[PDB]
Amino acid sequence: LRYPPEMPGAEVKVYKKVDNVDLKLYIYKPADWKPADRRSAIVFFFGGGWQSGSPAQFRPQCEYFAGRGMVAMAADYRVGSRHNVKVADCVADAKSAIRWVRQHAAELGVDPQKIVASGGSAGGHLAACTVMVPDLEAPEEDHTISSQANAAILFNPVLILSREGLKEERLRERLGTEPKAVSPYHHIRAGLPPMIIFHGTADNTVPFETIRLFAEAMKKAGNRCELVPFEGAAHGFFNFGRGDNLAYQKTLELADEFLVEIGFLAPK
Repeated sequence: LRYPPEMPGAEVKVYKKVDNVDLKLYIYKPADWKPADRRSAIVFFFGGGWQSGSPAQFRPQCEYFAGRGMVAMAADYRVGSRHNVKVADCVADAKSAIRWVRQHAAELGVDPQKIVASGGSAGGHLAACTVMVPDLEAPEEDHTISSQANAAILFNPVLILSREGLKEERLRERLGTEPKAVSPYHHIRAGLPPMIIFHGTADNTVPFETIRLFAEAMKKAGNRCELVPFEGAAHGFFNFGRGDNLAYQKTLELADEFLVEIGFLAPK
């Protein structure tokens, strides 16, 4: 991956101006697109530990889902190696992206109620923050337009950020807030949007146990929260180019059937 990314064929829209930085959405429209459609949308957040990464990471997935009838985009967001930000600022950026898409749903040809948030690792964390973590919103935006996504597709996300529980200072200094405030696990509750999670059993960056604990506690609250374990796979397994795209093709396959499952996508 490179940054700045190369995104051929994508339409470029600035969704947020902050610190004189113009944060961009790379939008991939389907074939039979008109401003009057009400298609589902998916917004991808790249990974890279809230410090690096590139919107090009999920460009392959955008092209796939746009070919399947969605308005697919990859969001840029501020990161530590480029901008003076902490994790809490990254969350505000991800929320701005969802709010912007909903605010512009009419011109995007999008159903404001079928907006999916998605991401890998740190960007999987952000996507989950847009469905279940409160506040951390850009203070000058219209809070009467909801920043909450309607579904989430998570690729080995980080879901537990605070040790407030059973079983360090470097982390608290890159968070920009109390650890619980940026931790999806400590905001599990009933009535949350549906979601599907792809995680590796041998993940040594984000332990699989932290995700299975999240998913179980999410089911006892009545939410749709499906784990798809990938046996022996490690952090990053899903990415286009890993092995020979067996995980990439299967994650796309199980994500497609999940969007059909909740009604955001039409059968083939």
